[PDB]
Amino acid sequence: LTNSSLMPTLNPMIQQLALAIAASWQSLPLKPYQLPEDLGYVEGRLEGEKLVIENRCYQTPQFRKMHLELAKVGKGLDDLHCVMFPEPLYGLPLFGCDIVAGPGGVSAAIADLSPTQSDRQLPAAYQKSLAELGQPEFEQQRELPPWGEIFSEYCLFIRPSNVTEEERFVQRVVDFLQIHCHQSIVAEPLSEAQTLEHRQGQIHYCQQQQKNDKTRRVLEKAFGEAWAERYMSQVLFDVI
Ligand SMILES: C=CC1=C(C)/C(=C/c2[nH]c(/C=C3N=C(/C=C4\NC(=O)C(C)=C4C=C)C(C)=C\3CCC(=O)O)c(CCC(=O)O)c2C)NC1=O
Repeated sequence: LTNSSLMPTLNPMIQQLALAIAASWQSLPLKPYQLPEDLGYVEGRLEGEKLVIENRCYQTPQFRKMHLELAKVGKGLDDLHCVMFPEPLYGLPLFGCDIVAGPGGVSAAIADLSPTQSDRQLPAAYQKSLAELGQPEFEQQRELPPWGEIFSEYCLFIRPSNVTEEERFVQRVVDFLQIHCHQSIVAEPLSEAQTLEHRQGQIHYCQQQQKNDKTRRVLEKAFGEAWAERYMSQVLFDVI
């Protein structure tokens, strides 16, 4: 991320989370993942503010697509988006996070390891490791929208209230990533029927995430409806 144009000007929590995600991935057996049109940086404006986006995307045998996206709208909204999309053959959950900030601080911080099983449960080893982290305390919890039924019982959705909480959230993401990368070492290829189950779960996750009209509006204001639909369905939440 040394080379990032956006990083120097992003919200400090976002910066730390980008660094933590990059550090988690850094020594993995990474290969490039070409986004549509081999997208990297993109900017657009219509009648209002400009939206700037920086994309990074990789893959490994266990992760179909590892997407880290940074964005800024004019000087007023920052976003970090990340999803690690699993290879269904290994049945790992989906790591994701979305962090939205403005000049007044972080408004929204979401992170999860989301299920892909038909029973909507995380694998047993994830349940146990997550539980052992304890229930974090956060003073300003936010209720997920209906489409957020896709998220696990361990999902975080907060407005951080102070620096202590920002740090606690970052540390929880670090802990999620650590559990996830360890479980990916001990995962084995699954049966054809299980693979199919996990693929279904990932498809559903993406279809539900596409219902987030707050994200869609940011994209639309800078690029328009058609661009935004392409971006959400082909770049952010591609349905396998
Ligand atoms: C260009 C990309 C991009 C932008 C611009 C973006 C914006 C964005 N996401 C938001 C919410 C949100 N975002 C999520 C969740 C997620 N969203 C994800 O992309 C992932 C991976 C998760 C979860 C793992 C949820 C649950 C909300 C709240 C939606 C609501 O309040 O209705 C909001 C509202 C913030 C608030 O209410 O304080 C905005 C503006 N998200 C993006 O990804």
